[PDB]
Amino acid sequence: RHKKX
Amino acid sequence: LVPVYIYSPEYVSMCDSLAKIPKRASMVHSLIEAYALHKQMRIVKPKVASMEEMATFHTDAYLQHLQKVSQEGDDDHLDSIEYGLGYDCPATEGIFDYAAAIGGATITAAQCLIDGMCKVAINWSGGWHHAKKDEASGFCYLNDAVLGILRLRRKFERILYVDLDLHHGDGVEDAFSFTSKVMTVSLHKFSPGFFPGTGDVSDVGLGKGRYYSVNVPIQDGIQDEKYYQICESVLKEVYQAFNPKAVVLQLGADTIAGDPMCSFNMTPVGIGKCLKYILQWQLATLILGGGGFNLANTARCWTYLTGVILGKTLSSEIPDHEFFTAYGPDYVLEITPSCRPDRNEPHRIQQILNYIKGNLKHVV
Ligand SMILES: [K+]
Ligand SMILES: [K+]
Ligand SMILES: [Zn+2]
Repeated sequence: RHKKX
Repeated sequence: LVPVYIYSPEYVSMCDSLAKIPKRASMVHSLIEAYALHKQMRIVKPKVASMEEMATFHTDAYLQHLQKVSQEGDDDHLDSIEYGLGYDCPATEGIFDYAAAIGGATITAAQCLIDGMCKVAINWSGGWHHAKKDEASGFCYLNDAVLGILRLRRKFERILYVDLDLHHGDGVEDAFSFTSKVMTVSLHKFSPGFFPGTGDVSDVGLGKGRYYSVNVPIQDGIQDEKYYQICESVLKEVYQAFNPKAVVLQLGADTIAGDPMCSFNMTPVGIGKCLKYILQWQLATLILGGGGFNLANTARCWTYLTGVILGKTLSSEIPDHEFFTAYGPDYVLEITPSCRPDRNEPHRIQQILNYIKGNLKHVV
């Protein structure tokens, strides 16, 4: 799960 | 033959309330209005999406959770992390009404195209392409793009989705990864650590939908000329192979120079050339917004692109209006590229374009 932000 | 412009004062006020882009919808409409472009379009009041309309893509469990946390603004709910609510997508009060409004606006736009009252329908406040069926993601709570495509599906047998946002439109791609009746094309920044982390050229969809997902991984610093070369090359091959009956185009302005994300180095003129290429197909076209975190530049871009759609040349000087003060330091419509390197190597781009050409040979 990446962060946008 | 007159473009439909999805707008109401109530709708804009709602879109203004998104924490990640406050007042952006107002600034975009205010500039468009200042250029008097709205007088050249058919203004259509958006409907609010019903629970059933939203359930055509999103699961009831997710939708019920959204409605729940929307009542009190329940941040720190035990199940929120599972449904993607967090830093990128906070559980704020009234967020369900926000979701239903934007989802309804894109559906309304799609319905206009179905009814044949227009050939171009515009919803600049839509284009939230990261949301999954059961998960909020990347500032997106509801995937209005998917809902719009599903509506267009009632009339158009093959739909082309083109995603020119800085980020990979993973929500829309995943939604249709198993079908050959919707082809998704995304040009985006691709680099380990960069959101959302997916969308390599090797990602081509699954099952019956294999080779009906096209991904174009691009590096920092790309400018108008090279970007259009890439875009025109892919879209030409896609159009010939897939033969779309309708187009959904996502034009997130976080590619534009001056964006705090500072990745691509584009101007609205470059994006406009891609838009013109799609427009000359004379197909039913749904225009969406998306990213864009320099609010004045995002307004600059989508106002310019609206002029492109209308076939009008706009004055270079920003006219006086409510947000005129935000258009410093030069108060002009045009945007100057930043003086930084283009990290895209021509051989890498060429390899990517060749990989895609090979994949599209299967599309018949
Ligand atoms: K994209
Ligand atoms: K697909
Ligand atoms: Zn984006």
